[PDB]
Amino acid sequence: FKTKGVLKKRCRDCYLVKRRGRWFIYCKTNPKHKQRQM
Amino acid sequence: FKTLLPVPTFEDVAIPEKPKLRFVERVPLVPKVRRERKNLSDIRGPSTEATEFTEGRFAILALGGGYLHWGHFEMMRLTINRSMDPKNMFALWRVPAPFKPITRKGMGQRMGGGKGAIDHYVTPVKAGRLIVEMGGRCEFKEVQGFLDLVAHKLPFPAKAVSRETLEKMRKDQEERERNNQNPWTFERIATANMLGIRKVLSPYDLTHKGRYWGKFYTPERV
Amino acid sequence: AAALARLGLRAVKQVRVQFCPFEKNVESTRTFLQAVSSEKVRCTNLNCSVIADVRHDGSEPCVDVLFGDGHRLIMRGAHLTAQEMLTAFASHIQARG
Amino acid sequence: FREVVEILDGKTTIIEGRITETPQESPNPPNPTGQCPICRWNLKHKYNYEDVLLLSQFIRPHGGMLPRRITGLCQEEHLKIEECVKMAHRAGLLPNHRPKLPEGFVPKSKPRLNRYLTRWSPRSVKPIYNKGHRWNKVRMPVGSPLLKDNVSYSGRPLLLYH
Amino acid sequence: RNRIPGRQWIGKHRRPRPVSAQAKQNMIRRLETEAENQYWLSR
Amino acid sequence: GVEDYFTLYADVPLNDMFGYSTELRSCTEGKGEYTMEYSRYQPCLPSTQEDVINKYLEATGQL
Amino acid sequence: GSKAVTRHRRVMHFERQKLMAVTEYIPPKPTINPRCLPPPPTPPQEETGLVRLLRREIAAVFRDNRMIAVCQHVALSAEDKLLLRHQLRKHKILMKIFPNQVLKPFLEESKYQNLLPLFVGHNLLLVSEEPKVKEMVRILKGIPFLPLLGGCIDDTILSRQGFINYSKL
Amino acid sequence: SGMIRAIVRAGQARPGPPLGPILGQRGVSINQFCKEFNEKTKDIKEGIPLPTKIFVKPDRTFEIKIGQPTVSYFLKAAAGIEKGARHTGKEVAGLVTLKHVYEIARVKAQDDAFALQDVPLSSVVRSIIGSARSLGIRVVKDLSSEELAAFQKERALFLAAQREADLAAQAEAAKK
Amino acid sequence: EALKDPEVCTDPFRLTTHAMGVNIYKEGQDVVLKPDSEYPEWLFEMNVGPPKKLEELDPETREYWRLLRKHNIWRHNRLSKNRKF
RNA sequence: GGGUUUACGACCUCGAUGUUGGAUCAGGACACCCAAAUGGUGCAACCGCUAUUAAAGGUUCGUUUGUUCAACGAUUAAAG
Ligand SMILES: [Mg+2]
Ligand SMILES: [Mg+2]
Ligand SMILES: [Mg+2]
Ligand SMILES: [Mg+2]
Ligand SMILES: [Mg+2]
Ligand SMILES: [Mg+2]
Ligand SMILES: [Mg+2]
Ligand SMILES: [Mg+2]
Ligand SMILES: [Mg+2]
Ligand SMILES: [Mg+2]
Ligand SMILES: [Mg+2]
Ligand SMILES: [Mg+2]
Ligand SMILES: [Mg+2]
Ligand SMILES: [Zn+2]
Ligand SMILES: [Zn+2]
Repeated sequence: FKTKGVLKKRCRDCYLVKRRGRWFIYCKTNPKHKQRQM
Repeated sequence: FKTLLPVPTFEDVAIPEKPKLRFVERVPLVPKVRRERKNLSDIRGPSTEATEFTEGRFAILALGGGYLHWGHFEMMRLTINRSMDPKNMFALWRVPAPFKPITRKGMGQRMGGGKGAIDHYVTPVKAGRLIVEMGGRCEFKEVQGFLDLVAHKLPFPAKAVSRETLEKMRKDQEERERNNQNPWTFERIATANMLGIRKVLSPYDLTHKGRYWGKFYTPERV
Repeated sequence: AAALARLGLRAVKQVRVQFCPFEKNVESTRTFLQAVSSEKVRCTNLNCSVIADVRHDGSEPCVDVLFGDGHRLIMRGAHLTAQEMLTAFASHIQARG
Repeated sequence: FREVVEILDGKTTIIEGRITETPQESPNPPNPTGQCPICRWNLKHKYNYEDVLLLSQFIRPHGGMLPRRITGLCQEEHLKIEECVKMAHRAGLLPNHRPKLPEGFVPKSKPRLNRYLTRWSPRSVKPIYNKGHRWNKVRMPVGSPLLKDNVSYSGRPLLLYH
Repeated sequence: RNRIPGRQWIGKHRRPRPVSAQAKQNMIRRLETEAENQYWLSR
Repeated sequence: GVEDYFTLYADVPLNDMFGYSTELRSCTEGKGEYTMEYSRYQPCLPSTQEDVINKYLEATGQL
Repeated sequence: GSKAVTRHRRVMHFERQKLMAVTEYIPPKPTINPRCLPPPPTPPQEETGLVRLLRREIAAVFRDNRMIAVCQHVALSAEDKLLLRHQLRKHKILMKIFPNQVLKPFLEESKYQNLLPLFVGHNLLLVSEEPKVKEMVRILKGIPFLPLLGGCIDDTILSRQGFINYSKL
Repeated sequence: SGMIRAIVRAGQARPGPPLGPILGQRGVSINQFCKEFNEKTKDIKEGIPLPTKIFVKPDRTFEIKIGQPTVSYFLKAAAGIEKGARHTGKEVAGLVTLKHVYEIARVKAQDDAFALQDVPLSSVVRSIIGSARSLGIRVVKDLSSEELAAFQKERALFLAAQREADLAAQAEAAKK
Repeated sequence: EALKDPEVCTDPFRLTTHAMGVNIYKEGQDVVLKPDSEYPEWLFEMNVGPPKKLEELDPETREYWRLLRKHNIWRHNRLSKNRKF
């Protein structure tokens, strides 16, 4: 996971979900694309 | 199913020679030997010159005031020259080379003793001024997408606009300032000297109409 | 059709869709028929038999899926959505297959 | 209303669709000229989290929201109704709109805290430990900001943050 | 925890005290009075 | 190559060819083998040139 | 004693803040929200060259040839599609595909309104002069999941059984 | 396994890459495939490339479908130029005629694509013209008595000077 | 592993007389040129130069819409050059 | 965004706010060294690198220098 202030997709498989009061860019193909809005 | 819409074709747009950005000097060929004062009038207030398009179609409009130096010039030059198309796009500067000197002092020096030494040069830019103006046979979405990076990296807030976008935003501003509901406006109050508010206001507020405060420019204030 | 392509439809024997083209509730039926007769479903398994029965006075569309687990899934889809039929068929063949 | 009936008869599954009778709209609307349902029934800026009879017209039996393309509401009122449904569910209204789980209804838990006019989710907010001073105060939000245009018979604005 | 640097209403970082509806209504009333005055002082 | 065994010819500098026997078989699960021989010279890369110059300077003491 | 232009937003005087709050912009809000208001009159659409060409092509098809069969366009591989193209060109019967948005209004305006429930999903119009349905039925029998929906043979709308009877005739 | 596209010479089908590892990963033998290809193309002039499609079944069996030789090769042969032009449109590579284009269309129509597609020879002629203009070869209507050689001498001088300039630029880049 | 060696044996004459690339089998039999008295008119009734333009085609045929669709594809491709995915 | 070094101004004390290092005592903050739960790795395992949450408990013994620092010896789960 990478904590960032501005999230953005890196491939066409990353999906943005609203969880725990924050935004999460989750990617199943490349797990290194996991982003979390701080 | 979807109806085919025609594509915008450009043929009267002649791409001139050397479409990329030129090199600018950190210090001009004739450096100012006499140190000058740091006037803030070159930043305060709206821009008077270079507010319209000359030959290009897109531009980087600065919605604020500040200074631009050789570092920012090199950043913009490299980014534009590496992300532009020299076969279908050309760029041009709207700001001159840095000429205003800035004085600095070394650490450990007490106050006073005289003026500092000329360290670098900057270019004063007011709000409402264009910085880089580009043209060619290209669309607006790609130039906007690739110029938003430069607009963000610029010190003052900036936007990648065009003729149509500037006209649209100016029409929106006029519409808002003419259909505003409250009868009390900053311009009217400052001109009539209502409530003796001239004691708090500035003589430049009579012209700024409460839209320009220092170096910041809020376009949503009528 | 991508769902049935990636679900591994090798474990089915026969799929027949019996319908009447001159009815007023055949949209989902023909959608399901095309989704199960797509090229990807065919390339997933070649031993399966896809049959499309066309009538004129049946007035009752139906889908019969016989697969080698001794199983016969019969879906009388006359008002169900094509997507609902597809997901139900997929869940059933994934649970028993 | 459409229902999916499944029958298990000797390794043979029968899935069928059954259409039942659904109640229709009332015959006389107060403002038949409006295009939106609420905007034509003149309930705009009138409903609230307390009005359960109005919110219960379009919700799935499992508390789910109904799609806009099938409902027909304008976008703003649809968002407002979604907020109101969330607030009612959190407050504890609509008791008959929860999924039946005979295995999970047995292990009772700590009693449900009585709440109302809640904005966020009960399991996604962290408590304020600093709480701020008077000039910089961490205000506690209550109610949805989308309902700030409701008619105020008292005339005072609705405190969206306290 | 939250310390106001310097004095409360002098330094570069002052108090963030906002404007209230009371002050807004007072200023609007004063503006209406001044508009009436500047009208009566026209003819 | 012949069949399931490709023979790759390449030109690798000797200064970087060290420690290759412990990497080739490690990435090929021990089924790979290599043979090399001195072939020619060529101008050195700037990074390695600066590195060997700094090495000579630290060997001779003075920078 | 701060400068006239600074970077820290230059926090204003209290009277200036009150003045700004008073002179804030107020947008015009109408009485009735025009969104769910009864919509304005219709801005009628114009016909384009593409839809005109489509109408002319459909008219020429339905006027010139005799056999107009309607089948369900099955999503098959392009190689098999071209193979079926070749096997149809052997008998000199062609295939066409028209969008529903242009085919439904033409059919409901013309005398072929009895084909509306046939053009719901994917559609394929087999066009033939001097109709010979025997070879068509034979070449469609070789593919199991490609069923003949219906069509008209000299202004005679028939179903699959009607086509089978016409072929056996 | 599936379909594999390849372009190998007539009789020069060696079991090495870039053909070896593909069928090796697929499962089928490489030497057997080379023997089949050589015995099937033994009558073909060794040296010309022709496209082939290898259909590999899950049981490690393979079938071969060979098409007509490469249209680029056909055009290069009809023009008499070994390697096509670099700057297409800016320079002229060869010179062909509509007669040669029609001949190439006639000899290439008997292939899988133009057999599945019931297209007349006009479509194939247009495709050949497109491929020729992509290669950079000009297609004159009917001019072949000596103009071919008149352009050939100039093209030879041009390519000789081009090779000299390429060697000079390479030496300059090596010295800089 | 290269191309065919036989290429323009007698370039000034043989290329003009007939085409040599028509023979694929090892048995060398080149076809005669078959002069204009054999080839039909559609061979010469086609464009052998630069293609036409959308500003030259008439918006009542099909090739006009073909070229318009091609130009729309080109426009979408030019606009999609800032893909961050 | 913080006010941890230097400097900047001299606002509080020059009818006194006694100034560095050590001994004892520690309190608090987390911008976490260990111990705890995890994500990603060009993470194969042991060793590693970064990110998140977490402060109830610890963070050594010696030579030299007055030394804070600094180098070295031996360890620890670590010598913030
Ligand atoms: Mg910026
Ligand atoms: Mg202060
Ligand atoms: Mg203070
Ligand atoms: Mg002052
Ligand atoms: Mg301090
Ligand atoms: Mg200072
Ligand atoms: Mg004091
Ligand atoms: Mg003192
Ligand atoms: Mg005292
Ligand atoms: Mg302590
Ligand atoms: Mg922390
Ligand atoms: Mg740890
Ligand atoms: Mg501690
Ligand atoms: Zn991703
Ligand atoms: Zn509405």
